[PDB]
Amino acid sequence: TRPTIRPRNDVVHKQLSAFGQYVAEILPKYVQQVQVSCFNELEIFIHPDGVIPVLTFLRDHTNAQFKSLADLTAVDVPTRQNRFEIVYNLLSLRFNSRIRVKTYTDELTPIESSVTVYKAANWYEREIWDMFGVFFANHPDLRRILTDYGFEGHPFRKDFPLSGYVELRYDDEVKRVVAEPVELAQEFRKFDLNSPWEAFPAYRQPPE
Amino acid sequence: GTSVKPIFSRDMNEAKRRVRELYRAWYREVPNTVHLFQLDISVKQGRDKVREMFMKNAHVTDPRVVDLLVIKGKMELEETINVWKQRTHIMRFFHETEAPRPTDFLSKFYVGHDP
Amino acid sequence: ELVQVLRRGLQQVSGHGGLRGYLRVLFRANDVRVGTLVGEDKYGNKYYEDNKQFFGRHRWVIYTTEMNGRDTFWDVDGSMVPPEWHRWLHCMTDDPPTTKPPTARKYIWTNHKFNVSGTPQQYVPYSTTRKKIQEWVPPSTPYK
Amino acid sequence: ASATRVIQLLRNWASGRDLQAKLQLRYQEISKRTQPPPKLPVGPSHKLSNNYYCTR
Amino acid sequence: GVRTSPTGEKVTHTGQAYDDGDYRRVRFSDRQKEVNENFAIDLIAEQPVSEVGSRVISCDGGGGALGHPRVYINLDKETKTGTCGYCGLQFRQPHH
Amino acid sequence: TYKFVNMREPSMDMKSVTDRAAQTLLWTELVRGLGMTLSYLFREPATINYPFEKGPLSPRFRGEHALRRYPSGEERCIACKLCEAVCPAQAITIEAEPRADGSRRTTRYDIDMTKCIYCGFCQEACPVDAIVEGPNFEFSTETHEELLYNKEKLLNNGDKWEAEIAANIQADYLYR
Amino acid sequence: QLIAVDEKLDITTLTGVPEEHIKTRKVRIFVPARNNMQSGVNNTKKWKMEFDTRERWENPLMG
Amino acid sequence: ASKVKQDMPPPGGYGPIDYKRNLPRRGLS
Amino acid sequence: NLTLNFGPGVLRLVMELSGEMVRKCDPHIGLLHRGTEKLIEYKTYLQALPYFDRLDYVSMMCNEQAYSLAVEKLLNIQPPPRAQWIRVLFGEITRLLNHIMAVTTHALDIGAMTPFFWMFEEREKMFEFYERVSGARMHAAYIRPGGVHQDLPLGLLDDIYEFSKNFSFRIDELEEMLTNNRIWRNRTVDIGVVTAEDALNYGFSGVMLRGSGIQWDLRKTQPYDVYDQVEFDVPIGSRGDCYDRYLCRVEEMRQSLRIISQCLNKMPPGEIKVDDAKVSPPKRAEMKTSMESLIHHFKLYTEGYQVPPGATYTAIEAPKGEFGVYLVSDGSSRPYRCKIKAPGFAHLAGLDKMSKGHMLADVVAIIGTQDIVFGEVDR
Amino acid sequence: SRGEYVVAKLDDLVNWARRSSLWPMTFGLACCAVEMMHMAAPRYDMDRFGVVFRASPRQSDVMIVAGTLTNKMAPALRKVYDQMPEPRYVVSMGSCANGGGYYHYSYSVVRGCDRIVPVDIYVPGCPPTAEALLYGILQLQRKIKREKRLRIWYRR
Amino acid sequence: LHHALIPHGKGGRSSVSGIVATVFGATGFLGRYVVNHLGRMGSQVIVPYRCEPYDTMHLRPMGDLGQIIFMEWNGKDKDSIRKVVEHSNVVINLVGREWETKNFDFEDVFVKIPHAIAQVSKEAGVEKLIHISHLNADIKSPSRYLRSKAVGEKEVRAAFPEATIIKPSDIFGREDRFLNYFASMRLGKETVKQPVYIVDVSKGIINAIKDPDAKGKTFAFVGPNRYLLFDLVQYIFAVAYRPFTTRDKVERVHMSDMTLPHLPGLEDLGIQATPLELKAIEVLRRHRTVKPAKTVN
Ligand SMILES: CCCCCCCCCCCCCCCCC[C@@H](O)O[C@H](CO[C@H](O)CCCCCCCCCCCCCCC)COP(=O)(O)OCC[N+](C)(C)C
Ligand SMILES: NC(=O)C1=CN([C@@H]2O[C@H](COP(=O)(O)OP(=O)(O)OC[C@H]3O[C@@H](n4cnc5c(N)ncnc54)[C@H](OP(=O)(O)O)[C@@H]3O)[C@@H](O)[C@H]2O)C=CC1
Ligand code: SF4
Ligand code: SF4
Ligand code: SF4
Ligand SMILES: [Zn+2]
Repeated sequence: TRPTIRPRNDVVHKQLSAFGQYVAEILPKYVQQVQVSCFNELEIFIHPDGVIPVLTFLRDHTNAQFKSLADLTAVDVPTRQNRFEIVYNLLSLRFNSRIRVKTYTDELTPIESSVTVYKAANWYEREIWDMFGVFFANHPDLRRILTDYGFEGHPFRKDFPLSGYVELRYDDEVKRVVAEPVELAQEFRKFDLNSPWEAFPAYRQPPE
Repeated sequence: GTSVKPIFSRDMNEAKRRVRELYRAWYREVPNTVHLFQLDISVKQGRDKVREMFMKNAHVTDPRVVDLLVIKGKMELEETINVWKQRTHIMRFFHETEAPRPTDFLSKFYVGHDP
Repeated sequence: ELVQVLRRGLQQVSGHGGLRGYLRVLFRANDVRVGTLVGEDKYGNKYYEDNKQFFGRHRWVIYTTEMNGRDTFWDVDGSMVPPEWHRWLHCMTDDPPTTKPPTARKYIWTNHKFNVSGTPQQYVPYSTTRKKIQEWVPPSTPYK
Repeated sequence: ASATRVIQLLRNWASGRDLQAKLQLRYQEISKRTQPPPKLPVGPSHKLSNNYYCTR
Repeated sequence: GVRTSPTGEKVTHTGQAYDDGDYRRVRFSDRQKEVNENFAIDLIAEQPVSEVGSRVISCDGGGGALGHPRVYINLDKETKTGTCGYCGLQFRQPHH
Repeated sequence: TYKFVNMREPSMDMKSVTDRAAQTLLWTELVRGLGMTLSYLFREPATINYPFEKGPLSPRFRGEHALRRYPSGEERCIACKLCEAVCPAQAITIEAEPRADGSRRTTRYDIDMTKCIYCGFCQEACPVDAIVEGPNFEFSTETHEELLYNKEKLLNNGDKWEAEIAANIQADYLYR
Repeated sequence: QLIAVDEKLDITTLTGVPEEHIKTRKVRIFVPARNNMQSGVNNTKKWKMEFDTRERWENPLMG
Repeated sequence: ASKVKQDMPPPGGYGPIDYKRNLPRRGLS
Repeated sequence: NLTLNFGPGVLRLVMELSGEMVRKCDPHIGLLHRGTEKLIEYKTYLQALPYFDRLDYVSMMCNEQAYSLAVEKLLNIQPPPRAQWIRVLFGEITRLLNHIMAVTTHALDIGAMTPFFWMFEEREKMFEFYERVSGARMHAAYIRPGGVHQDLPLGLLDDIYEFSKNFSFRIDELEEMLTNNRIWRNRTVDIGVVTAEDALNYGFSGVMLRGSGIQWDLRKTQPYDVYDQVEFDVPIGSRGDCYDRYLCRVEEMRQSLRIISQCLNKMPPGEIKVDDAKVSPPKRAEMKTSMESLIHHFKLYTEGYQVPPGATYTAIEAPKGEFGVYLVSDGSSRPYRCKIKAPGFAHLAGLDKMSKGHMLADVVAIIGTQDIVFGEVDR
Repeated sequence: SRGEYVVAKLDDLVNWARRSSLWPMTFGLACCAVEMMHMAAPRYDMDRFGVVFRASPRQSDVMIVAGTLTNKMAPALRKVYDQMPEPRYVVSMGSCANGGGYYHYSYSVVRGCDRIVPVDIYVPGCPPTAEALLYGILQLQRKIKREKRLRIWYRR
Repeated sequence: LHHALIPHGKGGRSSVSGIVATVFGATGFLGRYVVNHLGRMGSQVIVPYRCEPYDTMHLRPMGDLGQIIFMEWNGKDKDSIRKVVEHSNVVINLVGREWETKNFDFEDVFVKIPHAIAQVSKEAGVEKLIHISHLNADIKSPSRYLRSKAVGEKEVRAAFPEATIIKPSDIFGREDRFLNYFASMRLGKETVKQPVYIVDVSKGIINAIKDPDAKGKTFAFVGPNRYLLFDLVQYIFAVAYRPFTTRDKVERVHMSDMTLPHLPGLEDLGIQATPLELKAIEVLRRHRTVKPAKTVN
């Protein structure tokens, strides 16, 4: 290619594919899919029941030993029956490699807490609960970490309005800060930026 | 079918048991909250507010929704007891500064287009 | 040594027009340094430079005592500098407007105004558009 | 710096180094605030031929 | 070309001025109303029409890269003059 | 390559022990710190005499927003609404219609300076150099309302600062 | 280990939405129509949910 | 005609930059 | 056992004390939660860029660089060499700024207030560099997902070199005031000791890992822009306490000076942004002359570039630790999801364990050595 | 009259004393606090104007809101303002504190600190430069110079 | 109805209520509550002040941007009153003072200023005027305060025939003089008081503005319960946990509150008057470091 195009690395791609096959072979009970992206990132899709086993294997196995939990978050996709996907990003210092583990859940199914595998997950799961309403079972102390006390709703859900439902001000009659329904002096301007004439033919979907 | 993974309660009876435990804890806590936050409301009206908040969700027939509501209420009680809230958070349950919105058709017709 | 610094101090006293001017500049600017006069401003400001001072102190302005409508003997502020001397004074350029003047336009303000907040000439915001919906005007003649 | 020699030696002895070698206040050693115009060359895709976008 | 409304307020270049019964005039009491004194329409009306002996000419607003995108104006029609859609300058062929 | 910051083992001979004891009892390092403070006491401070002296600035620096116009006197803005589209804070409100002469001009051009982030995206999106962010930064206000700029205020700002704005644009336009 | 409960899903009491923004709203489920100004059809591929339009008024300041 | 002109280091490069720690020993046994 | 609340950067901190000992330390955050991640979903990528300036607002261009790298990886493009060298130079300048702020604030909280002024003069000089290169002192928004916004002014490199030849003496003065002072050592030595395994399991990164003897640095193990073309040393601690982290930060300042020297001496020619007008906007003259350039400028500043669908996690060696972005694209010009990973989040989560069996005055030292800025913690 | 001249001089003396020693208590909420510290740095030396560094709330004269005010943080700021002695002023610094700024359409951000406390001076910028904040402080000094309390008391 | 004055929104901070109110005496005790109630529903409030602005600073956050306007004035000049009431459709008179000064005695405050305000509002075309007098105001009162109140009420009715007269009785509240005056003493059995809550009076004024048929009516704003002064002071001291103004105010507190059965009250404006027991603790908590008093009805 040309100097404006990002170069490819086939060696890392092959290594990640081989390790994904290795992990999938060792844990056929939970692994549902393994993917390697064109920019050399390895993703492992697992059943929700296997969060603790898969993470423990990836942390403790001699050939994996992913000793660091880089990040843990959730993504909201309203069109799926299982609304939320849980994403674990792990780093292995021994082999200088990164791995990603994805699972799924809905509003009412709890996900097992992984604080026994990684101590870092304590605040990440609290943040996930605060922003998406995903409950984590056997958490040491699950509670809101980011929103105000008494805040209702989970703002990071797609159907949560951007400006929320209530706003704060100081009232002189009651000599305290009160909450009232939001009322914008200027409404947020919604922009329709998506253009027709589809851009990337490689991602075209079947017309069903 | 329709088999789902439990959160805390397998059926409705133990879900209602947890509901009653949470109600007992809130009822016990109301006088201490009234005294400690120096609220101008009475204990009777605080317990009435607790009862009203519990009754807003009386229509729920799903044990998972019920025990998630119990979990949320227990977080609310933990915030109240540990004095993580201030007086404004407690008083936000009463909407003292909001002008009442009439319910009848004529009032809504007069005020604006909002049904 | 000590005699040199004392002599420079006395020279600073003498270079401000005597004790009167020395005290005037001392109480107006809290500084008694003497520098070459770069140029004169039309509102009365005076601009000096001294390349032997460190960067930031090598250019300064002695504000006028009377701009458009107020006595600025004590009440001075940075918005009193016109744009060309503003560009020179903030070291955005190495050239004073005296040597090379700004381009002349018919719409450029001839008289610079300072910050007018908290003053009857303050800016008061308003909508600049016209009415969008026109009401119907009933006739003046009774129907029956 | 317009510091007398006695004060220079006093501060040098107090800190224990040579301070005039490395001063923390800028002087005439800095660049001019007025600079000549630049040219800013173009990138590799500024060719008049053999430059189809489908190849880059 | 600033005009004065019958109420007394200056009419801005957008033509707006609060009506006699408008309560919003109270915001200008004890204060002033900002009106820009230079009306662009009049100022561009004062510009003389350029005489060019070419059928099609280009305008970029002057200053090269400091103006507007370069556009080409046709001057075949003799009833009117060619006007730049960006700058407002007028051009015309030397009739007669 | 890596370095060790705290991997020094003190000597245990009598001379080094006596040196450390003398340091402990006679407070040598504290005297060193006092000497450093004394050395700083006798140098010229870095303070400038504001407002008579000003901090150095550059042509690129973004100040208060202004609406410019052509040398003929007509405003450069053609109501393309690209600055309004690019504004990350939605601080720009624009309304337009054909003028009495048929020109494409704005009737409303509002900038909320209490919503603006002073990023300068609007001036780099403008195709006719109509909206710029001028060098003025001393425009503090006593009320919230006077920081809600309309078209008249921005045109007045442009007419007020045009000389310096044009000089800065001339200085910087070859880098853009 | 499984409840096997027969009841339609309902999460209104958990979303935190106010009471009058649940019962009085009317969402519209539709595939957006093609913008007839253009011939592209890439904006008519997915389904959209939008809410009913409510009152918009002019701010006394800034309009 | 006009050649390329942009911000570049001077020919031969810049002089060395001191970065190592310098805490001298004054002297008293 | 009494419970007390240190109310309101801005932090609410709930403790229970048994005399002088700290028994439990429960930090309460969210006082600076502005909903940045939800706001990003309503912006284009260029529109969402300035949020990263405000995330970790002591290291602005480092967050800019991390976001730009994530977007470049998703777009499958690369910046030109000169852009990469500028990025690394300004990242090292940003590291110097951040370490100055961290060390001087940590000293100020303990009670040493003079190096704060001493090094904030240098901070002001570096802010002048920022303003000259971008027009803004702090919230710069200079590093873009295609390179950098503008080329350097014609005299910036010489002034950077002039600044860099005098900074080592300032570091030396800071070390004379702090390094061998017995009060500073008594305040810092053996305070907040964390083991390597505990640091790894608690999600620590950066100095919090290197002070415990873990040999890890993202610029060395996973280099991103040109960091494989520069030479520097990684300071490694030996005791895992506040003193070792202080020494490590000072050594990183010296190594940043080294990298800045190398970057100044090896700045290449060429363009500053990817020569692809469907991603990076064209020049003003091209936009005002060519039809394609005007069309591309219009579309890039109204709609923005579309990013091919995919998800990536991109991390860099920020001055405070590993700063990462989990970016999800749905194929449009607006990011679908943007999760922001801040090392301060994990460090504040580990503050409770780090403060077991310590005085009330030691928690301030632990907070200072953790380098906590709540903009990135709360987001 | 004699009293009318005496009250004028006494007002002038009190105003000079109050504006010549302004002791600020700063809410360093967000990154405007960095520019606030840069105003206390040696280049500008806010101390040299009589404006001390980091005064206590119990003996503070002016409040500087430097950063985004969230809904979680508003009651604490209101309480701290309520604890200030009566001759108190508030300076709003930065776009976030002025009107919400780049977080204006957020579910958790107060759209301007003036919803919670009255504001005397608004300093625009994101962030305002330390020099701009100094200009705002001097404008507040001029505003304090402009007030006249004993004249009003004598005329009432 | 002047389209710009057509109400819009849902009655909140940024809504439009169609009310442009000029509130004279808005810098006092009742003025802050009146302005707060006007501004919470989105009305344009003109605040005329003779005092230093710093003392009006607390009224600024009571409304949205641009909805509260401050203008200097003085009661001896009709031009200032005119320029303040040009564009308002509601004028509220809250000017009063409990003592006499060397520049203003009771006559200027309670007769001359209200008459000038009413005349100027009538000449300016103001739709509604609400004037505040006292419940115990009458021509033959021993105190000059109530005599001036009665004369001013008569002159206001003469100048503005469609003015709404409101006669409260010993308003109590946080900044209210009445609760505070009694608790700061740290006689009785023959004088009777019927105090009224401040929020009740403010809401009554707002509802009278809203009420279309309350144009030329006179209202008497009184509390639910009627107390003997000795028992009321004993209750005040009990709530405050304490052991149990030259000539005019002592006379006023020594005389019993009148009864006006024919005058409409707060119940006709759709307001339930709040008992003193519910707000006494709120008012008197700050005077510290349960057996409500008996009432006669
Ligand atoms: C012996 C009995 C003592 C009784 C108590 C007395 C208390 C001490 C008072 C004596 C000290 C006098 C105060 C000195 C004030 C003068 C300051 C003057 O120079 O300021 C300038 C002059 O401003 C005013 O004109 C001065 C007003 C000062 C008061 C006027 C007369 C006061 C005397 C009345 C005393 C009677 C006391 C009665 C009770 C005992 C304006 O400067 P400013 O704007 O700030 O700063 C701008 C910064 N610049 C200059 C760099 C641009
Ligand atoms: N117990 C009570 O409070 C009840 C009050 N009364 C009447 O109700 C009205 C409001 O009472 P309240 O708020 O408690 O009294 P306040 O003292 O609290 O307020 C009086 C108001 O009138 C203004 N004012 C007073 N005198 C003048 C003047 N000469 N010129 C211009 N403005 C002046 C004040 O301004 P400034 O701050 O400058 O002095 C102030 O805004 C008054 O008319 C009062 O007489 C009715 C029954 C009892
Ligand atoms: S500078 Fe940025 S935030 Fe401000 S108006 Fe321009 S685009 Fe909008
Ligand atoms: S200012 Fe420029 S970008 Fe904005 S609408 Fe006008 S011409 Fe377009
Ligand atoms: S106002 Fe601007 S600079 Fe200040 S904290 Fe907010 S975003 Fe940052
Ligand atoms: Zn043209």
